[PDB]
Amino acid sequence: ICQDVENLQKFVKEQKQVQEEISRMSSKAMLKVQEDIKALKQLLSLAANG
Amino acid sequence: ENGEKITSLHREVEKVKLDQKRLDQELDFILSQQKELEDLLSPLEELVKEQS
Repeated sequence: ICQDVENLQKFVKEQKQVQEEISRMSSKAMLKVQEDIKALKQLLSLAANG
Repeated sequence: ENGEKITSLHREVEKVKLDQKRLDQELDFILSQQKELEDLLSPLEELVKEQS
């Protein structure tokens, strides 16, 4: 049994690591995009009006 | 949501390039009307120093 808790907390925690891992990983790259396509669309309107 | 815009961006972009091409080669040709209609206003410099 107390082999036991040595492992389970270990597999659980191993998992929290991945949770951290995702947490480390987070977006600005994404936020960037809408701004750009919103911007490119506008230049296209230029060229078109030109 | 952004991808879609991207789409009608692609769209309407290559129809802008259908545009310009066209207007491009147009300008050649309005341009060529200007090299011909010119050589030959004269060679209309014969026909008019002859009359002279």
